[PDB]
Amino acid sequence: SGFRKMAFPSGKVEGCMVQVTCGTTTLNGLWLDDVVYCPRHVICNPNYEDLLIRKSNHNFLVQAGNVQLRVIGHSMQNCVLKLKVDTANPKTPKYKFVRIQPGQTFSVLACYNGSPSGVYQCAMRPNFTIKGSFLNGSCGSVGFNIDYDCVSFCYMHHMELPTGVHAGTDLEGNFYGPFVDRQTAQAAGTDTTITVNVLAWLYAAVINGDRWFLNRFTTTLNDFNLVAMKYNYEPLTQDHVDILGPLSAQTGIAVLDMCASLKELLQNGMNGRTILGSALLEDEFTPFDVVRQCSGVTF
Amino acid sequence: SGFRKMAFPSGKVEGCMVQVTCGTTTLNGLWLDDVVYCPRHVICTSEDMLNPNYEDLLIRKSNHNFLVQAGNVQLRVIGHSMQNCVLKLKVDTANPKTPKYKFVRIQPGQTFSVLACYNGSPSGVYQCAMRPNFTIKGSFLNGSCGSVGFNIDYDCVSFCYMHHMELPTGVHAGTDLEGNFYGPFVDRQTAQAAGTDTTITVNVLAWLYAAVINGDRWFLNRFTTTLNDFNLVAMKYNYEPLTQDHVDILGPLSAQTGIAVLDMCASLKELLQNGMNGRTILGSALLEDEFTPFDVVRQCSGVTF
Ligand SMILES: Cn1ncc2cncc(NC(=O)[C@@H]3CN(S(=O)(=O)CC4(C#N)CC4)Cc4ccc(Cl)cc43)c21
Ligand SMILES: Cn1ncc2cncc(NC(=O)[C@@H]3CN(S(=O)(=O)CC4(C#N)CC4)Cc4ccc(Cl)cc43)c21
Ligand SMILES: [Cl-]
Repeated sequence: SGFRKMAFPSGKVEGCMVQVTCGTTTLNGLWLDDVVYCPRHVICNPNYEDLLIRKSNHNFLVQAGNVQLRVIGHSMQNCVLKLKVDTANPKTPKYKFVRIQPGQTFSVLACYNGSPSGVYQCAMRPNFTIKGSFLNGSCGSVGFNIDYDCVSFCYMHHMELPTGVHAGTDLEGNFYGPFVDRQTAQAAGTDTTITVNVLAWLYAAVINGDRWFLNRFTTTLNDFNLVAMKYNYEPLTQDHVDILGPLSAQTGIAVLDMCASLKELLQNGMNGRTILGSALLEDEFTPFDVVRQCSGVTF
Repeated sequence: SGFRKMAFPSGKVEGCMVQVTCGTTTLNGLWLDDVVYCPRHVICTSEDMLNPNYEDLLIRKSNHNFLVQAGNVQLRVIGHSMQNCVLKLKVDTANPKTPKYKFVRIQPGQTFSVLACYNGSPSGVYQCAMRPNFTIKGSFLNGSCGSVGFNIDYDCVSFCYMHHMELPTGVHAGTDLEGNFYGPFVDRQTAQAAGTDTTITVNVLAWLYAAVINGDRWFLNRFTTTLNDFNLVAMKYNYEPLTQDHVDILGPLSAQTGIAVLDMCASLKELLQNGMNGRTILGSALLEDEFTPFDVVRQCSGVTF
């Protein structure tokens, strides 16, 4: 029993974290095989190819624990800088670079000076920002999932927006959202609630004995989406309904039956009650996270 | 900016997790140097649990009855002894991944990271607190016994908890790494129940200071309170008494934000009376008690917004 916001074990990622210094700027890098990946803003209206062309390999100081790594090459790929080093990381895990979609969750290993300080779980918001916890020096910190024994890197931290939310790129340097890596006026768009995730969390509550919100009613998908659009909830698609199939079979509650519970919660509130110790509807657990935590899958 | 429930990186602990099997029971063990630590109930059957006589069950076991597995490698058990509710298995190989470590016994209100494991394999990491009734609100399924709780301030791992059981309310009970239980619990399937749980007052106050540091002040008021009047009100909402030690401990956060501890207590009294009125504090509609004053100082910036 119990339901916690759970992150993946971070050990395979800790063995990849390094410190990258260029002039007065210091941030984090991801050392995989003989390449260190880091935000290209470490070299800083920027003209990144012009700033990069005047740098030599010896201008980039890379530190792995107490050892200095020797930079033998450098190149850019979108908003990520790739530093070729002389030594392959002996701790390189089996890995892939994957681009995630809004609604998908991942673990963040927050780092300062190439040293990991914490691990937390979060979700890519529909507005492409993440509600992270980052201070100055956290740029280059990464987001990941573990599938079997392979680390799938999906996020690299680059910046904080004026509302305190965060923006970054996949490991190929492409930003999530309409953001750019420069000091200019940027703002997160209006956000929405991840509907398929709230439904998954309602199923997790039912699995844990919290059933007060269940009702005899059902709804059509179209009527649910008309209601959901009024409360700034993302539209629920037939793919989401299919994805919630296993949880629906385990608890005996049809997805559209759970949608009618969600509709009543939106129009009437919780009436002084909580669900899994929360007075708000939680949207940072995917259907897969609910199944994984309520089954004990190991890495 | 931002405020998350954050766990310590779990790598130093992952390299210590092993699987321990004794007959039909399989649980997790912590391999440090040449010793594997695990709950002594690994020697029990489900029947034995009503009234186990561990000394009698243990004397009947030999070293080769305990099967220890570290990854794909079988470790050879060369000795065994019981220390309180923990079994210590002497093995013939020292763990090369043994970090710098200490065994520490924590007090209620303290937080720690839990690396939940099944079959000696880590599945997840989460943050939690030792409740005032000595239980933890964990996320543990069958096979998670032997999973550990820890803090990693600097480069040394301080092990503070080993998981042993789930009580009927779904909450969890366990021991320090010397095998002493937290709370009046026994590793016996006898009628046991968690005492009435209370809110960790010093932690809610720390979290209200974290909201001020991150730029939120809507909940503050022009009032102050005496410590005694605060406790008289707090106890009516099932909040733990706030002691002078707690007031002293909140000193640094009080100096950083410029809000006296008893002024923050007045704001807490008012939140308990009024609720939040549709507002949130650090993205939460409930008052959060699983962040200590030390966690707030570690996670937050030294410059108030
Ligand atoms: C400085 N700082 N504080 C916290 C924090 C967390 N993550 C990243 C940070 N850094 C950035 O985001 C940097 C610096 N900044 S800034 O304006 O100082 C950031 C700010 C805002 N809004 C918090 C005050 C400009 C900028 C522009 C582009 C890119 Cl790619 C990076 C950056 C963090
Ligand atoms: C079986 N199980 N499911 C989840 C879980 C989490 N942690 C520990 C577990 N195991 C125990 O707690 C065991 C077995 N049980 S039990 O009755 O099956 C526990 C239960 C309840 N209530 C969850 C179903 C008795 C008991 C008594 C004392 C000690 Cl030391 C160990 C144990 C977990
Ligand atoms: Cl303590």
